[PDB]
Amino acid sequence: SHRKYEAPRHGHLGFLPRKRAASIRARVKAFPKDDRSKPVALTSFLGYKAGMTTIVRDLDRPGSKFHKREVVEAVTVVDTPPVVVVGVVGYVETPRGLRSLTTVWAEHLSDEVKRRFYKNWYKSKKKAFTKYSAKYAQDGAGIERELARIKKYASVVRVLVHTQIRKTPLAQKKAHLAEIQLNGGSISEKVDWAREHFEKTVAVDSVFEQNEMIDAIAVTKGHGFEGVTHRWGTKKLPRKTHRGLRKVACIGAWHPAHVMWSVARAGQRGYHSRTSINHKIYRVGKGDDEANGATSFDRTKKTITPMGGFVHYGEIKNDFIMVKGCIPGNRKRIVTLRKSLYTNTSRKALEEVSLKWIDTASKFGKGRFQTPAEKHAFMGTLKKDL
Amino acid sequence: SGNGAQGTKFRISLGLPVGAIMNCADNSGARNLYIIAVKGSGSRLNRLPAASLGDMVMATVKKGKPELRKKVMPAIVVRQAKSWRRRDGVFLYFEDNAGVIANPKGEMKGSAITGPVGKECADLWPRVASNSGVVV
Amino acid sequence: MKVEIDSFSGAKIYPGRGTLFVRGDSKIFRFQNSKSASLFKQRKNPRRIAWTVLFRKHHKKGITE
RNA sequence: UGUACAACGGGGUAUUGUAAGCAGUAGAGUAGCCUUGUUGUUACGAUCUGCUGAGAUUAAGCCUUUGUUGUCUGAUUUGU
RNA sequence: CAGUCAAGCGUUCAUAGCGACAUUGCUUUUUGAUUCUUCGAUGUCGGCUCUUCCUAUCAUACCGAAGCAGAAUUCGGUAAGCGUUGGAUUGUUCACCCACUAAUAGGGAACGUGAGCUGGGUUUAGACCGUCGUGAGACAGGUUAGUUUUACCCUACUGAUGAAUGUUACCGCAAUAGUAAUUGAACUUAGUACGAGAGGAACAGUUCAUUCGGAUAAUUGGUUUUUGCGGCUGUCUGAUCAGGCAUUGCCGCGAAGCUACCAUCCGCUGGAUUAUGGCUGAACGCCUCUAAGUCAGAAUCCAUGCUAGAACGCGGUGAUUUC
RNA sequence: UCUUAAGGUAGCCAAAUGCCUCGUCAUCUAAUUAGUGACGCGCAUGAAUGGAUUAACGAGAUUCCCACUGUCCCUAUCUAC
RNA sequence: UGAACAGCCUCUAGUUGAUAGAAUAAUGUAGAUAAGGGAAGUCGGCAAAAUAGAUCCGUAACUUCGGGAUAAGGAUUGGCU
Repeated sequence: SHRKYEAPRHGHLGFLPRKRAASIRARVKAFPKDDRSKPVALTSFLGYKAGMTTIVRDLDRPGSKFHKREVVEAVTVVDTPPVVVVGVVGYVETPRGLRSLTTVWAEHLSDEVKRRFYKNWYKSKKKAFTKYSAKYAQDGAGIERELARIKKYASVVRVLVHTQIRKTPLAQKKAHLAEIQLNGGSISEKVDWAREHFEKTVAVDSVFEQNEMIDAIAVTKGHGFEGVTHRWGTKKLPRKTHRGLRKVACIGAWHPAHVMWSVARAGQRGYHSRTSINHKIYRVGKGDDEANGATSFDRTKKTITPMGGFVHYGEIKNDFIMVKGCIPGNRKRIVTLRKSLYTNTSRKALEEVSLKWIDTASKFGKGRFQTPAEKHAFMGTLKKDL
Repeated sequence: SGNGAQGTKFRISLGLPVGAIMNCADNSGARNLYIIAVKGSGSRLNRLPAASLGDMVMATVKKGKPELRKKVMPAIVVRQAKSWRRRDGVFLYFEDNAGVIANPKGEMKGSAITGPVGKECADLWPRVASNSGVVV
Repeated sequence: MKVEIDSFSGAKIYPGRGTLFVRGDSKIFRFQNSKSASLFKQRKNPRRIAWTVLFRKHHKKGITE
């Protein structure tokens, strides 16, 4: 017979299979549609999600119940030390897809990106790119003609960029590498621009702007094998159920005599690639800049790093992106930041945001102070403060 | 939002599901009101309709004045015990959940409101705002 | 914006950190944390809790400033 | 054989809520003695006060270390 | 359940909406008819959970018709994309009220679903009543109590590895498969259009919300074996200190981690079309959206985007073993 | 008036006995095939094939109310095995 | 300790036997806690929770006068002198 009362499907089907991601750095499937007009600029950036923190700002949308009144919002702060361009790959269009016909590398690749090619760096003899850097001699007799070949046959060119993993407070040293599509000039300008930037750095303030509508692409938090009740949110069976209740009861009718693919089943949860779009940048800070933890209203000399440092992460000592709302992936994790794939002329996106205050209090419990200076002021001297 | 309400009520966390009994903050003689539905509610396979601050509900007077007893009557939630977050960031809650009898258009049956009234409820419903002693 | 003062422990309440409590007699109490927000409902005395600001003021402790 | 890594120690951030010890013109008092006080004196006496936001714990998936002490070639397999 | 005709109904009028007398069908969603399958056993009603499918469409998208002034409504088309509830009583399917809602449409999958549950009903043996029986006993009559067994096999499904393609590492492409967003309210338009008045919209804009979904733990709440701190009982270590035991002794607080529409954020825009409305224009010197040609257009379809990446699809690049 | 051996008396009831039947009325509830109180031409109640009450008692059955709670809304966490 | 050959800890005595090691996924079995609501779940409050010892105050209907009754419902509770 029919289902007695209708109900929505438990869980979205567009994300199957809920298997572990291929790699810890979720790929960027799609890029903003290319132009040949605007200046050459990167379409993405690699960062490391340090954590979250609280903000207060004047909501500035007309017709709100809270127009021109304080709103408390959650933001995630992304550590973004300047990436280094180390290579350029050109793509040709084929009736079977885009095919990379050439990658061209720089001269002195960093040791931290050289570690990427190795699994056992400690005992390896570090011969990577030795003969490429040797080939780079005679003012690059092969490299020059190979760039010309890209210019001759390339429809889309992407630069290879890697993060300065050593600048972050992580225990890792094997830098992550990624392909970033270059939007901007025609192919020749892009590769000339990229050639100018070989083994040269790009920071966020040059690629992302305040109030820009960006996407975070990353691998979600993992949770190991997970039962259906949490994996799909299915109803728990009643308490008096024999042989357990954290299940789904009927996995399918007698016919078809097969468990249908669309039936909730227990297994891996998390660690999937997820793209979260339309996030708002609130502040593209500068690591060199002290007091980036303050605003035009607060005027304190505290940095963005919360007291006691971010939990599990450390401190922010580089440029950062302070973006409203959650992002996929947990702390320490590589995240990919990507420009929006369409013009977002919604009023909510065009809001001209300016912050008022930034929470520096400790994330490691219920800390009540914004800076050790203020904390000292409240409590006075201590038996330790001699 | 109720029909006589002045439009948009931001989402207060629902803490008074169907079957909850709240105090009667007005002076119509009802002692408590027992929720039988919530106006504007949704639909799900086993989800109860729930009430929040400022929601217009349909309630029954389980205890109190005889002629108010034993019939359905619309009510308006003025106090909630389930803490909820405002836009401005604060988590706040009353220690009593209570409402006031009102007709569907949104004019209170009672004359005055006892105790505080939630700011969202007062802002949403003008009549409760007029009769409210202290609004928070 | 403004920072509140906890109604029980006297700690500074920054935007959103803590809860707000409206008693039946319409007296509002802002708590910096569940610690204050729970010691209050237990009917403990702020003047008797050793780390409370009222206790510190009453016993004059640290008042040598 | 190092902006190396680790085990400890240091600092921060945190959690609880004022350690032990000592001292008191603190203490319902009760027994004992006298020089009968106005801090008399001995024994017992919960609890209070001062040292004392003290003491304890703090990554085990917290942050940072100018300190101490170490550790750093064992196996197997792979060819167009 | 759907048509065919059209006596009459409907102010006038058969066909806006109906539809008698008759009449032609369709479905297996009822009950029957048969006994072909199973009686060396296919677990048998309902509910609970969950997935998918049909369309004879309740709502939503776009439309055509009216005894459509507006408002509300009714009939109909493309349409199953998307949703179709909370409760009282009953084992109930069904039914009947209460209420919310946009709506509370009908159905299938061995009357889906018992090695998924429950065992309320039915359906062993106890027992009671009524009626029928002389009696033993009978009763889809009522009532009460009544063991609901096994998966480690194959497959299916969900997740997880994996030999070889010279080796190994990195960066990629993308065939194919999946797909998601949903609906309402308020302010304004506007007390405007419309109407004599009663009444009373809609297009755009804005702020929100419902259902669903993917993340995250800055904030709040929950959890506490941090057995972290504090406290308390009984006992034990001669007393003190410090502790043991009380299956985690208990209580207060309790970071981290996990987690909650109980917390927060986010959930994309182009084409081609259906219905339909149109154009040009013959067939049929006229006329006609139609035949040739063609324009706009739906919650439709295909893309954009998202997910996995063929482990027998593939690309670019690095380094490739001497004593 | 026909018939029997005599025609269900006192009581009780849609009761564990009432098919129609979810009987009718009242109460309980927002809503009640449930519960209770009445009504009784009662298919098919009824007097030691015992009738009607009945304080107390009941691991009997049933309904409602207060308290209580993860039974549920709506799931989350922790420990041991 | 306590009313107690209840429960918990100890003395004499006796054992330290039950295949172990490493991790801490899902589902379980056993033991808990959950904000707001409080049976809306469900055949049905099934399971759980709440109350609980003692002293004092108060105690209804009905009744076979014996009961109901610990009715219901409140207050107090250590240590030390």
